[PDB]
Formats: sequence, C-alpha cells, structure tokens
Amino acid sequence: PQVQFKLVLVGDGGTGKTTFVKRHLTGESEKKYVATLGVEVHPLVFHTNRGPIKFNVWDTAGQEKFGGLRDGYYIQAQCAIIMFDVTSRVTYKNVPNWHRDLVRVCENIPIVLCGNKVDIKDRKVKAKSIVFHRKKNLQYYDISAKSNYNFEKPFLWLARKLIGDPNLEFVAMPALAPPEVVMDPALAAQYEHDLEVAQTTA
Amino acid sequence: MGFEDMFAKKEGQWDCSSCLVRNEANATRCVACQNPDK
Ligand SMILES: Nc1nc2c(ncn2[C@@H]2O[C@H](COP(=O)(O)OP(=O)(O)O)[C@@H](O)[C@H]2O)c(=O)[nH]1
Ligand SMILES: [Mg+2]
Ligand SMILES: [Zn+2]
Repeated sequence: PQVQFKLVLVGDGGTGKTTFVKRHLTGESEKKYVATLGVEVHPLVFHTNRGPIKFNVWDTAGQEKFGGLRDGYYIQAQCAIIMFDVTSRVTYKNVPNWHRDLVRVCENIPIVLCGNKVDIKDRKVKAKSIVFHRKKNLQYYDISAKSNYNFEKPFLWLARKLIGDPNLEFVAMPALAPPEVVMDPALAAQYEHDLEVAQTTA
Repeated sequence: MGFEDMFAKKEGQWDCSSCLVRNEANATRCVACQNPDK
C-alpha cells in the first residue's frame, strides 16, 4: 500500500523552492505540468520502514506573491512547506503572510518552515532570531537546496505527523542531484545547536 | 507493519491524471485543476 499526500510548496519568489524540489531526481523526471494552474507537481517517493510514501509537491511556475496563487493551488492540500531565504529578511517577514494565506484555505494541515541557502556564510536571518511558536503543527529546519543539506528532514517530519508515527524512519535516502556547493560543517554544527536552544526556550 | 488504510481511496474516488488530486465519484473534472477525468 502506497499513501500519497498533496504538499504545497510556497514562499516568496527567489527563495529556492524550485531548486529545492528538483533535488529529488525521480520526482523531477516524473513531474507533471498542470497547464490550467501554472504548476509543476513533483511526485516525491520516500521509502519508510512501513512502506513507500509519496509527497506530490506543488511548485509554482512563476514569481507569485502571497495571495497571488490561483485557488486550485491550495485545494486538497494535506501538508505544506513554507520557504524563505536566510539571506533576504523580507522573504522571512512574508512567512506569516504565507502562513495566514494557507490556514485560510486548508485550515489545520501540518506545515514545515524552511530557511534556505544556509550554505551562504553571510546569513542575515540568524538561527537564534527565528520566531518559534506554540503550534504543534509547525516545525522549522535550515536547508541548503544546492548542497542537499537537511533535504529529507521536512518530509520526514511531515510523514511522522501525517501517519501519526513518531518512530517512522526513511530506510534509504532518495537519489538526489549531486551537491553544487559545500555546506560548511562548522556552520551546520553551530546552526543546529542554535536551533535546538531557540526551539527549547519557548 | 504497513500503513493503516485511513489514507486509502474511499468508494468511487479517483485520482486526477493531470495533477494527482483525489476527487469524488460525482466529479467529472478535477476540483483543483479542472481537467476532465480521462
Ligand atoms: N547558495 C545557494 N543558492 C540557492 C539555493 N537555492 C537556490 N539558490 C538560488 O536562488 C535563485 C532562485 O532559485 P529558485 O529555485 O528559482 O527560487 P524560486 O523562485 O523560489 O523557485 C537561484 O539563483 C538559485 O540558484 C541554495 O540552497 N544555496
Ligand atoms: Mg520557482
Ligand atoms: Zn487535477
């Protein structure tokens, strides 16, 4: 039995949404363009200890702002990723706008917030400054699409929430495009610790 | 273990071949992308 979920990937233009979803090579080769909506749906299979899960990831073809996506985009969304760029504070300021736009149409679906491009040393939205809330349907991760850093974590968290199994594991990583940049491991270690503390002090 | 089939297709539901959204039996085109069932 294969379960599938519609996942809406939203966020300001230029934050790396397309670069991120395209890391999953089979999802890219089997992507479907939806002409009526201007959307590419990437069917991303992940292999868990309980069988395969498919996240059908909706990625926009344009540079829409919050509230600028056609209505069909959000219809029957079962989970979401909101993405911003840690080198552009405006894209983070707009995260609450995307979040509000989501909860208006989809109500209580699990959502992951992703700060992308953490491979860039000059980080403007610092790990310690990331706003954490009491929401149990919300989670944050740093990511670097171009290095595959933390690529699987948003999907693993959503899968655990959706399936209701906090011990769900991926038994193998998906085939990903080779990294194009290096994620500095000292920064990664520091970011991860900084986030544990901000996630714990709240 | 497998997956608890509370995510499985219910009676008469169909998956849109254009956008993969799951539709109800009485829908003749996709509620999301409006492509006709084919
Ligand atoms: N250094 C770095 N650059 C990235 C990353 N992801 C995207 N970029 C670039 O950000 C620009 C916009 O990427 P794109 O995927 O088109 O963003 P979208 O508009 O949200 O779909 C492009 O020049 C990407 O190459 C990343 O993880 N690290
Ligand atoms: Mg794009
Ligand atoms: Zn459809």
